[PDB]
Amino acid sequence: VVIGIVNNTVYDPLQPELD
Amino acid sequence: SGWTFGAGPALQIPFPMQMAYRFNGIGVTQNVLYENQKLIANQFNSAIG
Ligand SMILES: *[C@@H]1O[C@H](CO)[C@@H](O)[C@H](O)[C@H]1NC(C)=O
Ligand SMILES: *[C@@H]1O[C@H](CO)[C@@H](O)[C@H](O)[C@H]1NC(C)=O
Repeated sequence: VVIGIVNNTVYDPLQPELD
Repeated sequence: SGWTFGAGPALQIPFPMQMAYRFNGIGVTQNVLYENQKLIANQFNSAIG
């Protein structure tokens, strides 16, 4: 429903620490 | 520019993002405007008419 949105990646403060 | 033209140098900013700013300034989250943008636009146009 959001117009003008672009695809990108977000960081997670839990995945690198758990893995 | 929004409100920056009255407090210093003018800064360009899209009008939907300015509306999201003004909605977040009163307590309403920006998602209701970023999702139901067409409805708000139609209501504003009907009010102006
Ligand atoms: C971006 O601007 C162009 C030119 O005004 C317009 O044709 C297009 O619909 C705009 N796109 C969005 C997502 O507002
Ligand atoms: C974003 O990703 C989806 C799925 O990969 C794709 O359908 C869409 O065209 C992409 N949009 C952009 C901004 O490139």
